[PDB]
Amino acid sequence: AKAAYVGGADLQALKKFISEGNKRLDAVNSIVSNASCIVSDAVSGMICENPSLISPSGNCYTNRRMAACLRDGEIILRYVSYALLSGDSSVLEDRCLNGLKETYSSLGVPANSNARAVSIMKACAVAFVNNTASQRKLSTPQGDCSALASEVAGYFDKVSAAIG
Amino acid sequence: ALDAFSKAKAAYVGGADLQALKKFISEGNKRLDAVNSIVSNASCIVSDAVSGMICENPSLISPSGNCYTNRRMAACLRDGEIILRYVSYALLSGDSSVLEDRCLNGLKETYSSLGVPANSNARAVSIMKACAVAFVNNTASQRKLSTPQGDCSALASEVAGYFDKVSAAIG
Amino acid sequence: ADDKSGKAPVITVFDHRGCQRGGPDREYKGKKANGPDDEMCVKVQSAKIAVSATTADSVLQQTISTLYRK
Amino acid sequence: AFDKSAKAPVITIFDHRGCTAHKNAEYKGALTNSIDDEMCVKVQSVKIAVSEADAAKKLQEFISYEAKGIDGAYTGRK
Ligand SMILES: *[C@@H](C)C1=C(C)C(=O)N/C1=C\c1[nH]c(/C=C2\N=C(C[C@H]3NC(=O)C(C=C)=C3C)C(C)=C2/C=C/C(=O)O)c(CCC(=O)O)c1C
Ligand SMILES: *[C@@H](C)C1=C(C)C(=O)N/C1=C\c1[nH]c(/C=C2\N=C(C[C@H]3NC(=O)C(C=C)=C3C)C(C)=C2/C=C/C(=O)O)c(CCC(=O)O)c1C
Ligand SMILES: *[C@@H](C)[C@H]1/C(=C/C2=NC(=C\c3[nH]c(C[C@H]4NC(=O)C(C=C)=C4C)c(C)c3/C=C/C(=O)O)/C(CCC(=O)O)=C2C)NC(=O)[C@@H]1C
Ligand SMILES: *[C@@H](C)[C@H]1/C(=C/C2=NC(=C\c3[nH]c(C[C@H]4NC(=O)C(C=C)=C4C)c(C)c3/C=C/C(=O)O)/C(CCC(=O)O)=C2C)NC(=O)[C@@H]1C
Ligand SMILES: *[C@H](C)C1=C(C)[C@@H](Cc2[nH]c(/C=C3N=C(/C=C4\NC(=O)[C@H](C)[C@H]4[C@@H](*)C)C(C)=C\3CCC(=O)O)c(/C=C/C(=O)O)c2C)NC1=O
Ligand SMILES: *[C@H](C)C1=C(C)[C@@H](Cc2[nH]c(/C=C3N=C(/C=C4\NC(=O)[C@H](C)[C@H]4[C@@H](*)C)C(C)=C\3CCC(=O)O)c(/C=C/C(=O)O)c2C)NC1=O
Ligand SMILES: *[C@H](C)[C@H]1/C(=C/C2=NC(=C\c3[nH]c(C[C@H]4NC(=O)C(C=C)=C4C)c(C)c3CCC(=O)O)/C(CCC(=O)O)=C2C)NC(=O)[C@@H]1C
Ligand SMILES: *[C@H](C)[C@H]1/C(=C/C2=NC(=C\c3[nH]c(C[C@H]4NC(=O)C(C=C)=C4C)c(C)c3CCC(=O)O)/C(CCC(=O)O)=C2C)NC(=O)[C@@H]1C
Repeated sequence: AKAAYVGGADLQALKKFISEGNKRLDAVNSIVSNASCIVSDAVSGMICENPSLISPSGNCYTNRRMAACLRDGEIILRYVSYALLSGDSSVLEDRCLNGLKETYSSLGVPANSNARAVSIMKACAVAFVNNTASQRKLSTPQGDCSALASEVAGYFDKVSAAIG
Repeated sequence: ALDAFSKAKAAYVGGADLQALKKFISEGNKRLDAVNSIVSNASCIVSDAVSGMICENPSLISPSGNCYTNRRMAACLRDGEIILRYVSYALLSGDSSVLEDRCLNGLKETYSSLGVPANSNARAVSIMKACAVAFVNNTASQRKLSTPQGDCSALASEVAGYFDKVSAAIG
Repeated sequence: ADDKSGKAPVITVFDHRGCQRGGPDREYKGKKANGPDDEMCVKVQSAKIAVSATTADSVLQQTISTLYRK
Repeated sequence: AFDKSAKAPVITIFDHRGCTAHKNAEYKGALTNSIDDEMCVKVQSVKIAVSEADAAKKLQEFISYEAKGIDGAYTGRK
C-alpha cells in the first residue's frame, strides 16, 4: 500500500529505459489528470446509447450498481495508464484482465456494454495523447505523439479482447 | 420569465403544464435545450473551473492555500456546484430573482469572514461562465446533445449576464 | 489473475519544474540528478478504488437527461 | 439572504420523445396529445455535498497542475 516515488536520478534512469520518456509521462499525465472525466463519460455514453442499462432490469440500475461500474471503469483505466507508464501490458493482463471475463460472466455484467465503455475510454485516451488542439490550449510542447497514442490504443484493445 | 418551482419533494412539469411553461419563459424549447446543455455537463464545468483556478494559482493547495486539506477542497468544489446550479435555475426561470435572493445576497460577507479569496473565486466563476456560453452555443469539445440548428446567442448572452451578477456580488 | 480486491495503480505525475513549494521535497528518497529531473517526480501507489453514492447519483442524473431519443 | 444550508436547485431535463419503455407516472397533471406528453422538467432542492474522500480524488488529479481537458486556453503555471 506504500507509495513509490521516482524523481531525480531514478527518474533520469527511467526515461532512459522506456521509449520517448518525456512524452510518455506527459501522455500518462494527460490521462490520469482527467481520470474521473474519462470514466464517467464512458459509462454515461455506454448508457446514453443503451438506456435499458438504467432501467429496473439493467446492470447499472441503483446507486450500488452504478458505483461498482464506475469503479471498474477506473480500475481498468488505471491499469491501462500503468501499462503506458511501463511500456508493456504484462501487469495489465496478469493483475486485471486474466480471469476478468469469467468474473463478469458469473456476475452477469453485460459484455456488449463493457465493450462500448472500453472503446469510449480508448477514444478519450487517444484524443488526449494525440491532441491536435492549438498550442495555446496545450500544457505541453506541441509535437507528434502518434506512436504513444497507437500504443495506448493497443492496451485498450487488449482489454476489449479479454472481456469481449 | 417565471420563477415556477419556488415550492423536500421534487416538482415534475410535463404535458400540459410543460406546454404552458414554455409560453411563460421566452424561447421555451431553446431555453430548455440551453439549460440541459449546461446541467448535463455540470460535473465537468465545476471540475474544470476549480482546476483552472488552481493551475493558475498553484499555492491554493499549498499548506497556506484556501483549498488546502480535503475538507476545504470539498467545500470549494461544493460551492462551485451550488453557484452553477443557481445560475442554471436563473436560465430556466428567465430571471435572477432566486439567484440573488437565495444564493448571492450575504455571500460576499460570508466569504469575507472566512477568508475565502475573492480573486480566486472570480477566476472559478469566470471559467464556469466560459464553459456555459460554449455549451449554450454547442461549441464545446463535447457535444452530446442534438438540437435543430439555430441561433441561441441571446440565451448565451443571458446566462453570461447571470455569471456576471455572481462575479459582481462576490468580487 | 485478478485478486478481486478492487485495487489499481494510482499514478500521480509531478512536472513541477520552476516550483517553489515552500517546503522540502522529501517524498523521493533516491539520489539527485543535478538537473531538471530534480524538480519532477512520479508517484505510483496501489490503492482501493472507491466511488461514492453522490458520484454515482451525479452520473445518473447527468446521463438520464441525454438518453438517445426520437 | 442565503441560509447557509448548502441547498441548491437540481434541474433534470427529460427530453424523452419516443421513450415508451418508461411509463410516465411522475408528472400527474393533464396531457396534450403531443410531444409535450413525452418530455418533462424536474426541479428539486438538494443539499449539495462533497465528501472528503472525493475531494482527495480531485486533489490527486489537480496536483499535476496540468489537469485540463481539450477545451480552454492553458493559463496555468507551476
Ligand atoms: C427511454 C429514454 C428509456 C428506455 C428505452 C429505457 O429502458 N428507459 C428509458 C427512460 C427512463 N426514464 C426513467 C425515469 C423517469 N422518466 C421521467 C420523465 C417521464 N416521466 C413523466 O411523467 C413524463 C411526462 C409526462 C416523462 C417524459 C421522470 C420524471 C423519471 C423519474 C424521475 C425521478 O425523480 O425518479 C428512467 C429511470 C428508471 C425508471 O424507469 O424509473 C429511465 C431508464
Ligand atoms: C509549485 C507547482 C508549487 C507552488 C508555487 C506551491 O505553493 N506548491 C507547489 C507544489 C506542491 N507540491 C506538493 C506535494 C508534492 N510534490 C512532489 C514532487 C516533489 N517531491 C519530491 O520528493 C521531488 C524530487 C524530485 C519532487 C519534484 C510530491 C511527490 C508531492 C506529494 C506526494 C504525496 O503522496 O502527497 C503540494 C501539496 C502540498 C505540499 O506542499 O505538501 C504542492 C501544493
Ligand atoms: C503527446 C504526449 C503530447 C506532447 C508531449 C511532449 N512533451 C515534450 C517534451 C517534454 N515533456 C516533459 C515532461 C515530462 N518529463 C518528466 O520527467 C515528467 C514528469 C515526471 C513529465 C510530465 C519534459 C521534461 C520535456 C522536455 C524536456 C527537454 O529538455 O527537452 C515534447 C517535445 C519532444 C520531446 O522532448 O520528446 C512533446 C511533443 N506534445 C503534444 O502535442 C501532445 C499533446
Ligand atoms: C441553443 C440552445 C441550441 C439550439 C436549440 C434549439 N432547439 C430547437 C427546437 C426544440 N428543442 C426541443 C427540446 C426542448 N423542449 C422541451 O420541452 C424540452 C424538455 C422538457 C427540451 C429539451 C424541442 C421539443 C424543440 C422543437 C419543438 C417543435 O415542436 O418544433 C430549436 C429550433 C427553433 C425553435 O424551435 O425555437 C433550436 C434552435 N439549436 C442550436 O443550434 C443551439 C446550439
Ligand atoms: C450520451 C448522449 C453521450 C455521452 C455521455 C458522450 C459519451 C462519449 N464521449 C466520447 C469521446 C470523448 N469523450 C472525452 C471526455 C473528455 N474531454 C474533456 O475535455 C474532459 C476532461 C473529459 C470528460 C468529458 C474525450 C477527450 C473524447 C475523445 C474526442 C471525441 O469526442 O470523440 C464518445 C466517442 C466514442 C467513439 O469515438 O467511438 C462518446 C460516445 N457521447 C454521447 O453520445
Ligand atoms: C489548469 C491546467 C487549466 C484548466 C483546468 C483550464 C481552465 C479553463 N477552461 C476554459 C474554457 C472551457 N472549459 C470547458 C469545459 C468542458 N468542455 C467539454 O467538452 C467538457 C465536457 C467540460 C469539462 C472539461 C469549456 C466548454 C470551455 C469553453 C470553450 C474553450 O475552449 O474556451 C478556460 C478559458 C478561459 C477564457 O476563454 O478566457 C480556462 C482558463 N485551463 C488551464 O490552464
Ligand atoms: C461498467 C463499465 C460495467 C459494470 C461493472 C460492475 N462490476 C460489478 C462487480 C465486480 N467487478 C469486479 C472486477 C473488478 N474488481 C477487481 O479487483 C478488478 C481488477 C483488479 C476489477 C476490473 C468484481 C471482482 C466484482 C464483484 C465484487 C465487487 O463488487 O467488488 C458490478 C455489481 C455486480 C452486481 O451487483 O451483481 C457492476 C454493475 N456493469 C455494467 O453494466 C457495465 C458494462
Ligand atoms: C471554490 C471555488 C472557492 C472556495 C470555497 C469554500 N467555501 C467554504 C465554506 C462555506 N461556503 C459557504 C456558501 C455556500 N453555502 C450555501 O448555503 C450557499 C448558497 C445557498 C453557498 C454558495 C458557507 C455558508 C460556508 C461555511 C459553512 C460550510 O462550510 O458549509 C470553504 C471552507 C472555509 C473554512 O473552513 O476555512 C471553502 C474552501 N475556497 C477557495 O479557495 C475557492 C476560491
